[PDB]
Amino acid sequence: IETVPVKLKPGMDGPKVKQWPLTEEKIKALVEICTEMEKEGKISKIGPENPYNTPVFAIKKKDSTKWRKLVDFRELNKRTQDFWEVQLGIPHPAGLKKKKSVTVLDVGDAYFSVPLDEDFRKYTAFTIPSINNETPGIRYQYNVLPQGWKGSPAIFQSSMTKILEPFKKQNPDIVIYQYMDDLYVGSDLEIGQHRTKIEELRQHLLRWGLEPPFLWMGYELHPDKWTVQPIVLPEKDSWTVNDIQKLVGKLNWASQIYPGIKVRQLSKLLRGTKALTEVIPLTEEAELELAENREILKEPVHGVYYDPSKDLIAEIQKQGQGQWTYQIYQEPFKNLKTGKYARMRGAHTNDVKQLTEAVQKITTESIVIWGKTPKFKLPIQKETWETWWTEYWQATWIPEWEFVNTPPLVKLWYQ
Amino acid sequence: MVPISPIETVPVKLKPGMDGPKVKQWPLTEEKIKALVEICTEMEKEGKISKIGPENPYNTPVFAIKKKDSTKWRKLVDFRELNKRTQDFWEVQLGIPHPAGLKKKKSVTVLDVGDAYFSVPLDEDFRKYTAFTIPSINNETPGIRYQYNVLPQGWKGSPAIFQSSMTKILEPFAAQNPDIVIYQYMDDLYVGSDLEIGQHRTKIEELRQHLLRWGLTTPDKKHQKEPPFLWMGYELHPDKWTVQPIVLPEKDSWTVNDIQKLVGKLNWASQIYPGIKVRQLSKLLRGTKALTEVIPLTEEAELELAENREILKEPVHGVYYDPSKDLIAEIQKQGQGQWTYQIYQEPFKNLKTGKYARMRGAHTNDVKQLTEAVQKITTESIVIWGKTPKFKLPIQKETWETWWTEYWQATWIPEWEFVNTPPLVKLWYQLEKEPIVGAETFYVDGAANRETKLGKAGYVTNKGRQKVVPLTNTTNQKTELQAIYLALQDSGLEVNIVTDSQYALGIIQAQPDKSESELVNQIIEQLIKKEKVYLAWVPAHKGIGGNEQVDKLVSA
Ligand SMILES: Cc1cc(/C=C/C#N)cc(C)c1Nc1ccnc(Nc2ccc(C#N)cc2)n1
Ligand SMILES: [Mg+2]
Repeated sequence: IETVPVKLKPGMDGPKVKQWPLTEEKIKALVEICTEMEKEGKISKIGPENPYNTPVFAIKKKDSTKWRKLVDFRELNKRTQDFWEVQLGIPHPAGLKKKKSVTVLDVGDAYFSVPLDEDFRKYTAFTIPSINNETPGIRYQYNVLPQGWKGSPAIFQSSMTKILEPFKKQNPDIVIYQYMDDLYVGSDLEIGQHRTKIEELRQHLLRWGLEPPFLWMGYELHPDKWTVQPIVLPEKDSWTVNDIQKLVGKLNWASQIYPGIKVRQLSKLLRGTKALTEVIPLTEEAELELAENREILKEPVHGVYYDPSKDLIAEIQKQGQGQWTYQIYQEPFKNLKTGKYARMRGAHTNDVKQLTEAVQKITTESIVIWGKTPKFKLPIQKETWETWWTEYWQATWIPEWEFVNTPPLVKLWYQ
Repeated sequence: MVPISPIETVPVKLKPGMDGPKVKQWPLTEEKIKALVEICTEMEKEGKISKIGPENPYNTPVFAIKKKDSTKWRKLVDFRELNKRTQDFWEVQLGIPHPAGLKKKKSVTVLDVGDAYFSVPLDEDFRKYTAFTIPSINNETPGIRYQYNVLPQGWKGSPAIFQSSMTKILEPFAAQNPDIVIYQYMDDLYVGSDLEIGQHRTKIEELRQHLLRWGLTTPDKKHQKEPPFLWMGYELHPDKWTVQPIVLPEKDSWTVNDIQKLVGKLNWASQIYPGIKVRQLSKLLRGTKALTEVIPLTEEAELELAENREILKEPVHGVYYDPSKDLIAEIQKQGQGQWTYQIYQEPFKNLKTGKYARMRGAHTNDVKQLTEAVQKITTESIVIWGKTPKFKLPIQKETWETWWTEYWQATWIPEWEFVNTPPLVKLWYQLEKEPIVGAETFYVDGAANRETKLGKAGYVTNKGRQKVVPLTNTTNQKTELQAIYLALQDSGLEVNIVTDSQYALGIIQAQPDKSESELVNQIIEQLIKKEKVYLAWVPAHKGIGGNEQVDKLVSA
């Protein structure tokens, strides 16, 4: 009912980001959404004395018939003061990643109930463009906490803890974590009981609401069963020269991650100048070294620790046939998580859709495990990514990314 | 009198921590002063400026400029200092419509709104910053001091505030009359419709009535300007559009600056004249920016110019957009990294044309370039029409499938069809995924001394074939490519090559079909002649047989 004062970081102006081209259907959708939001008092038209801008577009979330407005506040979030007036932080719950079921709820509509500090509103300016710029873009700013802004969950937090005080003491074994517009709710119940408690939770916020357009949805994760990818070596009865070269290459790479890896005896099987397809019998110094390397590879990497003050970096490789591998790390060769996907849905002829779904799944895992999003190194040309990713985006947050233009040799080793 | 709605003012601020201008007034001739006093008396009578006392400490210089070939003087207030200190505004013409996205209109009327152009009120709190002084005759009295009450021409905020004010006025008229379009440009309103001219002229009268609600009067004697409109370098007609006439000069000698003017005109022309090329003419501006230097024209640039003259021989027009029909985009390869395209809805009636040039890069191939051209056309089409066109591309469906399935990056192009118009984009080589049985295996290596720049490149094979070549003025990276080249040159149609060069592998895995490096180009030419090539990488200095042997041979 009263506004929390909000400022930008010192020596920092508001965002001035250029609105990217939107399709006709997204424009029409945003015109409808914003006409209603303006009637409901959530946004107001602004004049030319406001020079700021943040891009906007629209998405259709997973399994839906209704457009959702998505504001790309990445720049405003970088420029907004850090929030530890009341809380130095919400220390991330390490139990969330261990629950058998986690449901993700879009609770962003609750934020529209808190007014935004009148002096900060100007910095939330955005524009609905028109096709071919034939009419002036429609300019608005927020009067209430916007979805996607990092200040919104911070300012609403006191509210949110009060709404879920009942549900929490009634269900003390449920982990509830909030990230931006999402609520993550983890239980160890059977999925039918889980679905019930989720709907129980929905009722608390419908009741407090007295309508939220996307609260009824549920994105179900099972982090319980999230798989990793240790380094594994082939088990073969016949080794060609080429097989042993690939093995020595892979072990040389692994020795940067695992100190005690040796290739000397395996290398000695090469020595001659042999045909690549010739079969080489393994000597015993070689078989022993190989067995020793196998056992080293069953242990964890030494000195791997998560530092909350450092960025998480995510790298992705296209493996072919709808398969993608990825690694999350902060220091090179100190992977915090590795993984592999293949079930990229509805995209068997579209690489970029598959990559976009991978980015979203990796970001979701990152949020569950550490409570923040990684910076992506994407195997794609910037112009191709920037043209298409918004067509396949279904998440209400957006991570940061850069582009890999030189092919990594190490793709072979994660295959 | 009839009450008129006031136009709400836009609140305006100086940039943080800045004060208003305090600029000294230049002395003026007795003649100019008398002209400025009369000019300002009229302006004051109309309410555009007001006299102020000596309280106000701000000042902006005023000038009197003679209209060429007349006794009439003109008043110029130089707002350069106030503009540096005034806040930034939202500029709404951060994008002009492209004619190819416009819709055909039966009628377009122009209405003069100059009398609102100079009648939008200035924020009362900001007016003091606009103070200026007419100097007194002989400097024997205080100068006459005025400030602005309305948007001053030449002030940084006037175009944005005028446009936003006119837009707000027009918004309900446009909303309740969706069978017309309205466009504001300088001090004119352009109203188009498909209505029978009777209904059309009714709407125009209704628009004039609507404007009177704010006391904005429009001249009766209908506007001078009629279709065709000269606008932003185009000609707009009711049912077609073109660029304003492009005439390429004849010259015996071309300076840097003429070449820049020529390329600018060609670029402008390329949006409707198909096939325009500028590569060879742009190559002559490489590096140099000595704007009066004369440059000889290569035979290449002479040929490009000749081709362009033929393209520009007779006028070409575009049609307007029909939203009821699909958009089609067709692309052709032109050579030397140059691509050209046409966008149309009916065959032989282009909406617009254009071109795309290869990005500066060490290595490239046609498929990557076609892909980038497609993304650029896609984005331009979203801007202009709000949708992606269907593509007609000179690449077989099997070629694309092979490319995207095996390329190390994610890549995608939207819905498209093969069009069989040479030259076709093809894959010139594809490396094997597995070693080749029965093919000779070449273990290659090179090394160079960084001090002497002397090196060696060579290979050894499983058949005992061997070669080492001594090299001068070379580097480790060049000798590693040279070794791969020697193995390609000396092998049969199928070959296994083993290298430890991460550098060479990075290049070959990028699949270039053309390079700035002539050594890479020679490797590509050898790859094209093979039937099967398997390229295998091993780590250096690990006692890998064959690799260690030729490492010793070449690093000696
Ligand atoms: C951008 C624009 C510039 C001018 C004019 C600027 C001038 N100076 C005039 C108008 C009316 C417009 N706005 C639109 C919007 C949609 N379709 C059209 N079609 C259209 C416009 C002009 C002609 C002409 N004849 C024909 C069709 N114009
Ligand atoms: Mg070597």
